[PDB]
Amino acid sequence: GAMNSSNYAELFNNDIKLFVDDTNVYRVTVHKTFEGNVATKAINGCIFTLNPKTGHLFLKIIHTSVWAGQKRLSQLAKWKTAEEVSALVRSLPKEEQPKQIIVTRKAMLDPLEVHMLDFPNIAIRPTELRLPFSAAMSIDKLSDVVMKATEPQMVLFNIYDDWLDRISSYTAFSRLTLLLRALKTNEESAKMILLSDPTITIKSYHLWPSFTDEQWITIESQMRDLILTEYGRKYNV
Amino acid sequence: MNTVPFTSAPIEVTIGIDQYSFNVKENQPFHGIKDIPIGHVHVIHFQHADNSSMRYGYWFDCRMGNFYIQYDPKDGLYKMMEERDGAKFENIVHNFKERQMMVSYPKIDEDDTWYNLTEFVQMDKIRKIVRKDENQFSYVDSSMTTVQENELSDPAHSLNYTVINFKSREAIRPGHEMEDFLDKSYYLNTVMLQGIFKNSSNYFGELQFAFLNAMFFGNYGSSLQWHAMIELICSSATVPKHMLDKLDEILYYQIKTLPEQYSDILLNERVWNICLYSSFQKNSLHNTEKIMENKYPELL
Repeated sequence: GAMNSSNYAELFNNDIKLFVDDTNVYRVTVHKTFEGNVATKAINGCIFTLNPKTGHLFLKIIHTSVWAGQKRLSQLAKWKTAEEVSALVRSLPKEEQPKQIIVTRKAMLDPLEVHMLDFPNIAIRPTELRLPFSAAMSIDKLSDVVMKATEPQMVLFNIYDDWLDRISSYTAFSRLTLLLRALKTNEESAKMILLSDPTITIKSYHLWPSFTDEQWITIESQMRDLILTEYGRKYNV
Repeated sequence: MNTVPFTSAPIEVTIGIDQYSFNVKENQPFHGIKDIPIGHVHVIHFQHADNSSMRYGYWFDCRMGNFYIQYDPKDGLYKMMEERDGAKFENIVHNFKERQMMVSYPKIDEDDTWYNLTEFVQMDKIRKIVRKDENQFSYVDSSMTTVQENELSDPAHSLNYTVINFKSREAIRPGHEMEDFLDKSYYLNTVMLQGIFKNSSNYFGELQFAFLNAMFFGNYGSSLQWHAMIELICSSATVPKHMLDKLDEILYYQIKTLPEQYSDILLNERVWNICLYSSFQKNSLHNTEKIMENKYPELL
């Protein structure tokens, strides 16, 4: 059933599983028209499909062309997500197919179940975790590939860079969710924390800076401080 | 007018005949039911006074044979049997009628209720749902599970309703996932009507039989089937106008007949609110909507 705080270690066992987050699939700007009505303009989106054990990210870019002449776009976006996750599963060799797919939003359960009827042994699960994967588009290299896309594209990343050389999957996922939660809460302040020291760069083949083990401890502390600072500003506490 | 004689009534029991019911005392001189209208299926049903567990009963058509009830003290129930000797059966009935030991099927001339509840119900379709080919009548009780309930345990004693499952390969064409899930017209019209049932009359027969088993026996699997067959039509954007009009008549009489005090156990809030207020057919069931709003406004 539901993935929660109780069954958290399950994310890092040897059963292949993917998180699917659909938050950034259908993205719009809202604007006034000449006549003073309101219209939307879609921008490119993405499906965030992540293996929390290995860090493998299957970023399916959703080009604005897929919405052209379609109605009920917020509904269609869930079904398009499920269609693309199903296509990704069918594309993987049998031994790479997930045994579980965890959706971050309960509205994805029916669309994904119906697209995966051909895979009755792949469990489709919701989660009680509040995961910050909406903030993926705060990672400059992910935002850049999404915005530059001129057609539907799949781009593969390792969202943990080389961290698993030094830390466990549990710790890498904890670091990732902390960084994304900070970027979600105060993007400008989070990015300043990450880029503040010019001597620490992002490798061409990485998403995040090349921090030493001691620098990651400082960065993680600064991210926790940002989140607490913002909670105090929000609630006047 | 046909007759179902009773050998005796050795245990105190509430006897149903269609929508009617009569209390019989232990060793009361009761010898059956006369003046049963020819042209319809009927159900004769029982609830023991000393053990209201197992409601049970028999579906039958007096056109298909001469049927009588006899209590079996070994198996502890009233059993339907067929009498193959015509002249013996006629002479037993004549004696019991002359001694006025039979209740009369209490049909009011103006009253079409039983026709309205059984319009599409055929004994030959009942005998395929309830499989016991050596009898011309069909035993149903409160505890019998459906083939669908059994999938999710003795298959000889199951209710073989047609399996309806909205999240199944049968309901969803590969490539039309969103289409078929949000609009069940494919599943209703091609799979169910053209494919399995062959016509709307057979589909309505099974829907009507499910309701009656739910109502008369409190058979939970039958209630599930009745609601699934309603939901399948109401969740289809494309339904023949004659089927929508007939469904509104079918459901109106079913809601009319339901005991007010069983609405909490026999009506599914989600299905009825979806069918009357959200579905493609929310404006197609005017008579049913009006009786539901006036009789069960709490459920809605």
